[PDB]
Amino acid sequence: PTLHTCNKTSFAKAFLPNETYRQRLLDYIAIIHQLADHASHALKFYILSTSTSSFPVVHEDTIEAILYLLNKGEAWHPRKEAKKAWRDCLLPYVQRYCQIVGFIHPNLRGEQQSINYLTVSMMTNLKVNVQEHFMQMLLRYINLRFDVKGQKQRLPPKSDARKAFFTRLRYLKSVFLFDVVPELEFLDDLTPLESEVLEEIWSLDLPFLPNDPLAYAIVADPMSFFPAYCKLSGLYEQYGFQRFSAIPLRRSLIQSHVRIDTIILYQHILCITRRDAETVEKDDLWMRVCNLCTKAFRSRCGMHFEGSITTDGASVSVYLKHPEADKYKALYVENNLPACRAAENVVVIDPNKRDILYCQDSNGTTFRYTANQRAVETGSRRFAKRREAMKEEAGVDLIESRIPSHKTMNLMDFTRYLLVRRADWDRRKEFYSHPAHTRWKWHSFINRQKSESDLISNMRNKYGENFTVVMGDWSDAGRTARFQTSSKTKGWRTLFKRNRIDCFLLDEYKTSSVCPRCSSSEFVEKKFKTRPHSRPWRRREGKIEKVHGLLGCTNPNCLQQAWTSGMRYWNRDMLSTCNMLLIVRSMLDGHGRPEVFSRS
DNA sequence: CGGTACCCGGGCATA
DNA sequence: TCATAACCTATAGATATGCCCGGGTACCG
RNA sequence: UCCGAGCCGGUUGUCGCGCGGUUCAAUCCCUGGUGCGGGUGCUAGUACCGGCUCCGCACUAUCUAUAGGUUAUGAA
DNA sequence: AAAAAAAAAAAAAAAAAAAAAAA
DNA sequence: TTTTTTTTTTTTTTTTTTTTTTT
Ligand SMILES: [Mg+2]
Ligand SMILES: [Mg+2]
Ligand SMILES: [Zn+2]
Repeated sequence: PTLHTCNKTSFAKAFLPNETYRQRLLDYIAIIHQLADHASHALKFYILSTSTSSFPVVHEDTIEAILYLLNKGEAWHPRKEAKKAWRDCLLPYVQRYCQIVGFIHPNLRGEQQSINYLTVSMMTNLKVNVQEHFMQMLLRYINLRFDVKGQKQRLPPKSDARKAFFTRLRYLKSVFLFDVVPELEFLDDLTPLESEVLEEIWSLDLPFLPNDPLAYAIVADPMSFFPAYCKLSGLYEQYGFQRFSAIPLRRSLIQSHVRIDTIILYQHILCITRRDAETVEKDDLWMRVCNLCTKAFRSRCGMHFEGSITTDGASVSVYLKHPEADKYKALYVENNLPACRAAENVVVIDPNKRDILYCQDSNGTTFRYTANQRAVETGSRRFAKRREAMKEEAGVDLIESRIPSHKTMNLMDFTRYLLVRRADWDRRKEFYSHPAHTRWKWHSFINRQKSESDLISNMRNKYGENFTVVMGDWSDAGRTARFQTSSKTKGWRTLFKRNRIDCFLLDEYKTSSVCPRCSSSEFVEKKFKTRPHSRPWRRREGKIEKVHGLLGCTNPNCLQQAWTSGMRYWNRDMLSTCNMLLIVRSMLDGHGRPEVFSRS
């Protein structure tokens, strides 16, 4: 819910021009960054070591113990019985990890706050990674082992004879996923390939709630599947499949944002005793370090700054906390017709890859937001070219290209990764210490914010200050197709919500396959024009590209005798938007979706 | 040389 | 197949108070 | 491995058109926007403003880390 | 006899709903 | 009653076979 919000600002503006305080901030975050970096690797190192006998039950204490051992080492003297047990178990491995990596204990004082944030954040990473991807990888494992891609090509489609494999797969999947209890009558008929897959999944020992499906169990207790997820990665490595990061690692050497709260502020920045700070208000204590009078720290929507920020030496994120905090199908236009009628103007958007947004209204005013426009305004490609050139000058590209894979689940393989990373850590650390790397992150945010701000401003001047957006439901969220490039599809819904612009979803079925002029898909033609490939590397290779954004209608009524082409050309994005307006117009009038676009 | 008593501050627990 | 940036998308969490005890100091016998 | 947008045509609501022409906009420094006031600045006239630009008042804009897919570079 | 350009057809990847035969 | 698979939808790309033309 709307209980927290953030306002990013630059390091110079956020903090007062005090050299001493600023230097302490940079030094403190650097130490915390190192602890987080090695802690994540140390956690994986411990898991890969103890997995030979018994898989550890990773818990918040496990991550906390690793962080404390890296900082204090044997000097850490926890009083809780549970934490003490982890200290003894983990101490031998942390010392061994330090020797391999050469890390020296910072012995930082008053790190309790930093450890808690890192422990909670890192523990959250374990839950989310397993929660949202255990099913994905397991299903992918089944397909790769059976080579479903090979079977599809080898076995002709739409043939009753070959339907047995897909029907066979369902029975196999149910047994593997424990949806159906295995029985002798079926196991005897398993082919050797199927039998091998059965044993491998059984070795994973998937937790399974008898009263709920497997998917529900993952959501209910995702961490219970962590032992299986790590062991699943081993199968990928064994068979050469594309490995996945079972255990998250903070590999990046660039300055990562470190949360700084009131407790950390006085202990490290002001360097004053706890009693001295307790006698001063939290807001007053911050004013001696940060310029709270600036725009970022001002309250919004009843949310006030509560002495919690994250900084990385170039940008500062200011968090506003609501007092009511925890203290540590409906979006479719069909269900929102009354709102659309009262809307001053309705704009239909057809998302695409090159044309991220293609907007049209009843007046026919066309507006688009292209990927090239975003790249130039955002400067991502400009930064990418500069970043690549800078690496070549420093020679770091040759170093990073040969780093052993960190996704390996083998102790020996992971040890090589640490040794290689340690071998050139100094040179790469110096290269990444340059302000440019952090500035690009901050400059990218400014450029991205301005680019979106101009988009809204341009749209408002194009269609009006207040308008309703009916955006197509198409989106490749998290599943970008091969080739092409990443594009913003579902993020525009949030952006419109932020700008108080109503956003509604509309089905795109047959929106790009019906001619609006005649409302018929019988005479619509596609993929009829061909030209040399637009991609320069493909063009030199001699490959040819087929025009996709150009459509045409051969219906005689849409034709004119003067044309030698014989078809009324239509732009794909323009054609889709026009059809959407027809769909919206019919729905508003109460006639529902046109039968031509019906899925029926 | 021996034992009591007071205070500050660091460090650790906990929801 | 691997590594290093980025763009997007999804998840979870987004601080503070109380207590123990070690070191230093003072005091009398 | 390269890329901006708007407009006039070849076009007929036509194409990553390495088709022609035409107007601006950013390549560095920068948290963004809306409104309500107040004030050095340059482009015309002998009572009046589209502009870009910084001061105070309000409102508004959620990020960090990890992970999946993709892109660029360096390696197989 | 040989080679190059353009048209035609197909496949690949993720997912939405809708219709169907089988647990 | 309930369920997983196949078909038609967006977007964009990639891939192979064939004929016509030129040499
Ligand atoms: Mg569409
Ligand atoms: Mg489209
Ligand atoms: Zn038509």
